[PDB]
Amino acid sequence: KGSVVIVGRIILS
Amino acid sequence: APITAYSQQTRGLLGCIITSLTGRDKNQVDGEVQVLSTATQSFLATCVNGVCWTVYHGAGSKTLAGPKGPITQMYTNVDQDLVGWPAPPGARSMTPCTCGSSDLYLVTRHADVIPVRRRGDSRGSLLSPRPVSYLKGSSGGPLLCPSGHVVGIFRAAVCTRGVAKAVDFIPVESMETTMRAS
Ligand SMILES: C=C[C@@H]1C[C@]1(NC(=O)[C@@H]1C[C@@H](Oc2cc(-c3csc(NC(=O)C(C)C)n3)nc3c(Br)c(OC)ccc23)CN1C(=O)[C@@H](NC(=O)OC1CCCC1)C(C)(C)C)C(=O)O
Ligand code: NA
Repeated sequence: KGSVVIVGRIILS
Repeated sequence: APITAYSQQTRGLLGCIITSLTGRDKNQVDGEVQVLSTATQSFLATCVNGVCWTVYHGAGSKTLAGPKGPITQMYTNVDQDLVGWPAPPGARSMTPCTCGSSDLYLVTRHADVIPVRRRGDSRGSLLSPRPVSYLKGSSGGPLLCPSGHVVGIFRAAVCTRGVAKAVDFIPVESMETTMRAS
């Protein structure tokens, strides 16, 4: 029942 | 290399455990790639045309914690190891590469950019080999052409004795097929 969680992000350039 | 990246963490151990249970994430979303976690594993999602795509061996059938509660997968293809959720609002949606370049760039969870040589539809050679441990946790990460468009997402590492010399990826073409079939 557990959700996947966003723990961070990556910014591109 | 042309393309560069950096990361920002948004949550820690406790907040992740809680958010996993409640399925509600109120954090503002940003970036082209989301760093994801479950109870056992970490992986990446690349957002392409309003959908954030990742691997089944990472997400299984799970929802993604969202601002309005859990988000149900929009696309689920166990045999291609591909799933996609509707992309949360602030997520920066990338554009599919259609010209197909020879030189590719793999973005890892560490926000390193690794040069790759395309070897076929879904395979790419590392120009210099890296430890497997270095790539672990980066499934779902984008392979980009120099222009910054997405050609595929990282699925599996080709390796021997803990050293990876190439990567297997899901081509954006596969994402087309799944969407159409649904
Ligand atoms: C080292 C990092 C690499 C990127 C990484 N990936 C991974 O860890 C992936 C996940 C798993 O590989 C696959 C799983 C599933 C899969 C589908 S469903 C499922 N699981 C379930 O249904 C469970 C509920 C049981 N697994 N489908 C695949 C498919 Br389709 C492929 O098609 C060409 C290729 C590999 C697949 C093993 N692996 C590998 O990278 C492994 N490599 C490997 O399998 O070699 C690849 C095969 C194609 C080219 C060479 C290894 C490094 C652990 C030895 C990661 O970080 O997770
Ligand atoms: Na970087």
